[PDB]
Amino acid sequence: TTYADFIASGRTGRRNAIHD
Amino acid sequence: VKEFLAKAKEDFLKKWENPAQNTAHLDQFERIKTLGTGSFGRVMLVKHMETGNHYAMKILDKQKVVKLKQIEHTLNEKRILQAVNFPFLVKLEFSFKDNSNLYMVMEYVPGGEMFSHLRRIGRFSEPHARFYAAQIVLTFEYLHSLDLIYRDLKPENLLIDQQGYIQVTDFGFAKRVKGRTWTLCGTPEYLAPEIILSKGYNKAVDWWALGVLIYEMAAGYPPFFADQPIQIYEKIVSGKVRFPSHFSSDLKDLLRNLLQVDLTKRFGNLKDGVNDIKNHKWFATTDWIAIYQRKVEAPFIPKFKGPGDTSNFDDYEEEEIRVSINEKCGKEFSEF
Ligand SMILES: Cc1n[nH]c2ccc(-c3cncc(OC[C@@H](N)Cc4ccccc4)c3)cc12
Repeated sequence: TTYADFIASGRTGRRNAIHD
Repeated sequence: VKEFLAKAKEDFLKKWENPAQNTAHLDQFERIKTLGTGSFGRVMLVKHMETGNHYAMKILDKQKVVKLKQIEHTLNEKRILQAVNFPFLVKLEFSFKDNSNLYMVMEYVPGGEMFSHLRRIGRFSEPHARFYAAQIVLTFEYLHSLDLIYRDLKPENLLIDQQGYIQVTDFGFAKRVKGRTWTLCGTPEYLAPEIILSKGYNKAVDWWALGVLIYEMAAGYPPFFADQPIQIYEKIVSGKVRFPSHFSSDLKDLLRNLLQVDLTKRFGNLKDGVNDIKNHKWFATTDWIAIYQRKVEAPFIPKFKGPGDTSNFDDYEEEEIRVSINEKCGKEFSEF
């Protein structure tokens, strides 16, 4: 499922903004 | 509404042309706890000792800001926040600087981060998502009328107040611009296609981010995700979005109009502007006036134990606030 793939990803935590 | 905006722009402009400076000091506050962190700064719960009033204080390390080349962006955040006023924007109460740091003292939002609640709950119902989305729409209507672009919309930057209403925070990437700007700004998952295509972009990127936000709130995950940024940027340009089957027809329609790569067909950026959004079917039950007036019943009320409570935030390792005997980047932040 898409949910499972998300939760298994390394991007489920607070996401840092990109500066440069 | 036009009457309101005209008045809002007058007050805004006055403050923009004549910004306030050093309206407080660090030792007048009691540092209580770190509420959150990021890039080169942290936000702590603080108590104004003489009054007992609690506030949220963002502390930036001047040298860190310079290192990350955020000098101009920081000055932008300071000048814009002291000049704006809207019920869904966090109000800058005091600001000052010392030899080492920059300080922003703002109204504390005890309810916690939207990011927290959404991850814990899984996903918000459409009516729950709609309630927050409406506050953002009105906030973007306000900000844009002032030629301001927010550029960092995401669950992480939206806090819930005591009434369960939204408080947009972190204006580190906000800028007042007429025309196009170029800074590759934001958070990967919420970047509009134009931001990665170096042709410049305008206020329309905020509307795309709204589409990402509504999507993530209603689904529990972003429309475009992958292990690393580069993977994400590619999905955003493929202009293809998959919707969960529990998404209503009106919601999928709004989203197709929001996550529109073609800037001439994206909602919020058309002839009728923000109204193409306010009048869309998905917002038929939304009483825009009532929301602005904060009289709509919030779907979630994160009650808490008296003032100063931090139960809705996580725990972070505390660190002392260092202030050298030597003034640092004095010239660089002279106008702060
Ligand atoms: C709380 C709070 N109450 N009143 C505020 C006004 C502004 C700000 C703020 C100002 N700069 C940046 C920010 O960043 C957002 C998140 N990225 C981090 C993070 C996660 C949890 C807590 C605080 C910070 C937030 C916070 C509050």
